[PDB]
Amino acid sequence: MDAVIKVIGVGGGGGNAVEHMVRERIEGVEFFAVNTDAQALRKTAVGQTIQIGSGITKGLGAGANPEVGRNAADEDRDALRAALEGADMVFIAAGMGGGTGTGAAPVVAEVAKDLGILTVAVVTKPFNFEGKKRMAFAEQGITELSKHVDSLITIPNDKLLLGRGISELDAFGAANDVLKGAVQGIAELITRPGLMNVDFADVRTVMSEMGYAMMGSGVASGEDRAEEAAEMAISSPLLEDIDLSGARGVLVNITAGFDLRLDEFETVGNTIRAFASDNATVVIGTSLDPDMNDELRVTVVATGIG
Ligand SMILES: Nc1nc2c(ncn2[C@@H]2O[C@H](COP(=O)(O)OP(=O)(O)OP(=O)(O)O)[C@@H](O)[C@H]2O)c(=O)[nH]1
Repeated sequence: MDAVIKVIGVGGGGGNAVEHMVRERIEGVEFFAVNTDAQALRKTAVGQTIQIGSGITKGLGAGANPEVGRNAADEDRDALRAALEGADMVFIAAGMGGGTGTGAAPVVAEVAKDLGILTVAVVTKPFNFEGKKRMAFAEQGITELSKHVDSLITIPNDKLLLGRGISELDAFGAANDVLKGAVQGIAELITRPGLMNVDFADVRTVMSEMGYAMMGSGVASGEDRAEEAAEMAISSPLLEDIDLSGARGVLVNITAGFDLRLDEFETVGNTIRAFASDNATVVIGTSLDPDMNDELRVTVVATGIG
């Protein structure tokens, strides 16, 4: 009777983000890597892999065009459907701007949508330094992805992060952490509830067919940890341009250890409701992380923003 939650990394960037999720852990989800790149699929620690297309490139540099990723996913739509069938929720992670993520992520999303599965995408846009062509590919793919998902969180790499000692691996680590934070913050309300369990219908109510979304998070310890974590999440760099009262939905995850108090649940809810609209749907849940002592995290997902 447990929830079935699948997290799909599409292409190299998305596969890299999901590999980070595997290393850092998200409780109770199943991880998949979808890629045209057969070598990436051999190397990945992600437990389930799905090859799309033949895995043989028919032209030098051809794999950078989103049409190749789209055509590859379309050729293997049966394998995508068979992997997704039976899920209660699917997350799609991609770095937009390449050929595979950009082109194949909207195909994966539509397969999930057509199966009736609540589908949330968490994707990045390329750094400005990657050039206008990749940015144009990324934005065109986000237009297409937005037609096939219930909620879309778009993280511009330019907003997150460059200087000495910061490698390319380090630069994408920041994006990986945000993508993980969004997937973890939503999924773990279902897979590892604390004293106030959210009901999945409430997750569906604030995420199904909602459109654009954005996440912020905060963490605090001490006597006032609950209000402080919530205030930090609302003031997070990703929510700075977003008024929470313009969000048709708000989903909130309070994560902490065994001591999470009902009065802390009430405090967080009071804080979030102070910022949210009365003409919206608000959902506050908790997750239990037995390894957390003192610390309390609040993750806020504003949905239906525009
Ligand atoms: N999080 C993360 N993002 C990456 C990584 N590498 C590249 N990106 C970003 O994701 C975008 C797409 O890059 P890739 O994923 O490698 O391209 P892809 O979708 O596999 O498609 P192709 O390589 O063209 O076949 C890039 O333009 C970068 O902005 C990575 O290792 N981790």
